[PDB]
Amino acid sequence: MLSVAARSGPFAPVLSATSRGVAGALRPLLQGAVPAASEPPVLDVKRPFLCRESLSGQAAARPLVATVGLNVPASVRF
Amino acid sequence: SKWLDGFRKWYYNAAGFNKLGLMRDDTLHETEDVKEAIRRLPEDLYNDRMFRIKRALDLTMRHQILPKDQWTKYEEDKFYLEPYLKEVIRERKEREEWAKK
Amino acid sequence: ATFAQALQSVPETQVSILDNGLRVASEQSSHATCTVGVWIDAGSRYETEKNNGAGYFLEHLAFKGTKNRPGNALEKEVESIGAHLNAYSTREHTAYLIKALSKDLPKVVELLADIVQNSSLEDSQIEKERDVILREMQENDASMQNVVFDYLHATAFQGTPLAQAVEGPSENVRRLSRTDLTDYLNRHYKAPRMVLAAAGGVEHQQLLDLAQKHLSSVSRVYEEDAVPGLTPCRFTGSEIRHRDDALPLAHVAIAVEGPGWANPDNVTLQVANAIIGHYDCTYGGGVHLSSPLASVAVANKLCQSFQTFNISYSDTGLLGAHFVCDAMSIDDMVFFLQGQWMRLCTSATESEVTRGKNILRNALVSHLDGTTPVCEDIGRSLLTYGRRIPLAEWESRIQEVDAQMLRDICSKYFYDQCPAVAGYGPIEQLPDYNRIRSGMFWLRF
Amino acid sequence: QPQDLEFTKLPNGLVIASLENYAPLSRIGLFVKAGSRYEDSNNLGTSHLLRLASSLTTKGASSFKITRGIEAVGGKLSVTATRENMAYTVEGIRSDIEILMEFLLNVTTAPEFRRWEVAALRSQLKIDKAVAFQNSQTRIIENLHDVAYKNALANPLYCPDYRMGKITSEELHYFVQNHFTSARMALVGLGVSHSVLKQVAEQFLNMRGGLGLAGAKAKYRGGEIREQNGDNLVHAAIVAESAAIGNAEANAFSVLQHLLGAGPHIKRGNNTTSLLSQSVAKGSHQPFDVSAFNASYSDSGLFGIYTISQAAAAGEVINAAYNQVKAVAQGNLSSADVQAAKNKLKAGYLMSVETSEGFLSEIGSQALAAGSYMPPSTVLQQIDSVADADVVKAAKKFVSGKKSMAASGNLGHTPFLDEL
Repeated sequence: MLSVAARSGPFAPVLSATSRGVAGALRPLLQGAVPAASEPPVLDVKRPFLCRESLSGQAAARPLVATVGLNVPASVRF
Repeated sequence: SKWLDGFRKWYYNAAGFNKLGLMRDDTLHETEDVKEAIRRLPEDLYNDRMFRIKRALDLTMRHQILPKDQWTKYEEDKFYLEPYLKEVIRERKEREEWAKK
Repeated sequence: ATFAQALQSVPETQVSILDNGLRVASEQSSHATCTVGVWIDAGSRYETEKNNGAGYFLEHLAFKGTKNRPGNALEKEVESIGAHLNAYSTREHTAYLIKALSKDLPKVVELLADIVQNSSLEDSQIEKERDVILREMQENDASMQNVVFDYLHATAFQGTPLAQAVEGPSENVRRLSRTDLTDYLNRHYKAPRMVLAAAGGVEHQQLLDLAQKHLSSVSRVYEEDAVPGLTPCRFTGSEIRHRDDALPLAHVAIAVEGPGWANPDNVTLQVANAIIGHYDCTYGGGVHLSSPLASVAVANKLCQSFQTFNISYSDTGLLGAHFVCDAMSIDDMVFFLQGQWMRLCTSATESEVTRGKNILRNALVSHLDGTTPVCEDIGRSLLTYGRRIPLAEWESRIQEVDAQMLRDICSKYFYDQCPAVAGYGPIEQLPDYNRIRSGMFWLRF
Repeated sequence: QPQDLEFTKLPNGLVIASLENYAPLSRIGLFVKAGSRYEDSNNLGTSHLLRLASSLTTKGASSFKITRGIEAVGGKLSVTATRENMAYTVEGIRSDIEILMEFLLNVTTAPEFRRWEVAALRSQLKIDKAVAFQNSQTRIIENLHDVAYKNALANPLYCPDYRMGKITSEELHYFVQNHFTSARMALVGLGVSHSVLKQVAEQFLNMRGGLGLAGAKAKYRGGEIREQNGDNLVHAAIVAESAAIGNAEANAFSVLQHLLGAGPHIKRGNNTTSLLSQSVAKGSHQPFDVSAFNASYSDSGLFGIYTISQAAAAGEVINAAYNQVKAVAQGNLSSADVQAAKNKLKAGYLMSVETSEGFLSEIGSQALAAGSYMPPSTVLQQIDSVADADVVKAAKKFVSGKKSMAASGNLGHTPFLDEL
């Protein structure tokens, strides 16, 4: 009984992932289709921290403050 | 007056959009303010409005009208788009006032 | 209890001169803290393409050790008194700031005098800060806005010392030695080019006594009468386009020549910049924003953000707008921004000018709320105007600003002027320079 | 009265604080105990959509009128939201501060909350969360609260992606009518008359109920989560339970945080007096940034260590930081370093109060929490009254307490909680 299907009855296709690289003669039930998933917004990339001097101060030390405004940019305070 | 209500009912019958199952707000022409009001409509009222317009277009295609019992009446012709349209008109008037000032 | 009465109730600054010409200025407030800074009139404007990174090296090396307190003794003293320390340098200025309590003013001014007078430049520290500077320039390369402002400065002031950046080129960073840094200190850190500015809970008599005690030995004279000299920088109309299509967004900065620090048209031009406005995608105004450029940007979903800038140097400057957008909205954003600029040029409206004047008054006063922006403004004012322009004078100039002279100044500086264009990223839809010029003149006016 | 802060409490629980500093611009702030902490699992993100719905059509002023009038005045409308409380602030010239108070109270007391406006606003909600999660510290501390609390503080400060598109006008109205009441509000003002503030308070704020909903006491859970996202740098926060606002234990925790290192006092500095920076730099040669994280609230606190390190050296950095804190708990500290930490804390508090915006935030937070204004002299007096044995006790409490760990990056070498 040394197999995932022989040990887990209803959990066989959950513990196991089957992909047919070449489609077979018989199709299975529940073909499945993605419902046109949306995209995260295209947004600016932050600068990296390649040196310790610029890295210093980036560690959070205070709780979050979220600031929004009518005509001021939204700020995140750590 | 009392004569105004009966004559308004006669005009409502003579207009003929009740014979195709419409409403007054269904029939009024879709300007930009009307587009904003329809966008501001809730989901159910929007769905019945679009079904009523589609059934109206089908009946006009057949050159037919609904039966007399299935005609909408002057008493039950609800004014659903009126507060949304009034609010859109008020917002546009405020914007025009600010542009004038 | 009106605006002018409150601005008159703002306490005036006190300015004195030491025996060597070092300016000592202070603004006294009721705050229990203070900000004391030293401003040096030096930078890339004075650097001569051979020691272009010397000021930035000295910014790095100013706090890594001195003669009296070598190594980390300076850091130990600063963190023992609890002061927060900062330093920065723009193309015309170099500033060293210390924010501390009001009772630690003698220690703060002694530390500042030791930093700006007796800085020790050990060669191992030079090598370590050289590697640190190289890595931080790599970070700034991986940044996005600083790249396009450096490109704008280069293409606007090519052939002049204003084109070269504050950090300097990489081979120059690898090439400088201690002799160049000592020459920069002995040439540009002269006594009459420094303003010692204090803001907060400080007494001007105490500050002047401490400045006479410490900063009275600066050696304002030159070595072999090697006096430097300011020269005008030639602005040019040009474009630089660094196309790199793998980047997600495009940065475009379009500017024209500014009026300078001492030109009184700066107030009107700042009002016009308030008319054009600034917008960021995280705003709450929406389509009902009063700025028409921001309103059309929200309505057509064009740009991620835009801002307007007026950077001023000695009889020159860059005045314009910088926006980040996607690759399919650059031409629309250029068209709308230029259309708003020419609407300001041709048909200026009194109500919108009043709106911009109110915005600008709020901008200056809300900026000057705070001891370290007060000290920063004192340093910039005494280095640029030779005096601190008071809030009452700023309000008087703003009241003098109306729609007619806004129209005249905008037509003088914007209309039919060759601009400097810097683009970085997916800038294929960024229009041609001839199209930008054709946007710079109108056929209906 | 430029000498003193006028302070009063209405019979309905509202608090009015005023100051005549004769400033060219006056600031009006309504601080309401209606943060993200007052939501259960059914209305998550309501506080975030409220924070972004502070510029909508209201019963007395339209959204167009609010935006155009505020920017015609030139003033600033800002919302500052924490987990505990929200703050609505208008800044502007004192000649237009009556119009500013009218707009502020109209948008914070009687919001219409139309369906089409919030339906158009939820896209801005998504964009705002993306911009906020640009930097890794926001995500780390949101995850840290999520694994540190079972409820009432583990609610995220930003709306979850599943709740995006499902927050409704009736949910917003329910949240406002249950948490935006008079007993959970404080109307503070710099540069305005106390009498004028009293009139606007009695004209706009007499139609709110009372104490409202209580909360859920923010029970602790502990635990950890690790988010492998392939960043070049590993961010790891390890915290434990601490004191709440209003405790000498919390003051000891703040002194301990500034002893262990709460940030750099020098640009491009070595952080010489920072114990954790010294301990990590003693055995590392890579870019790092280690500090002490302190976050106290109305009922519970979180004290711990925050490390940003390389992927390979993350275990060494975290272990060095934890060993430094354990040495502090054992008692390896000097009174001179405690005095330096107290000086750092006093200076940080004074420059926080220095800015008029920070001063307004401080007095409003004091009015919400304690109901009375504590002078900065008294704050510095109690900071000086913090002893070093209390710092040792706080460090021992953090060492012996159950841990909450949020890690992210390339976690091939980041140790687990049982490996510490």
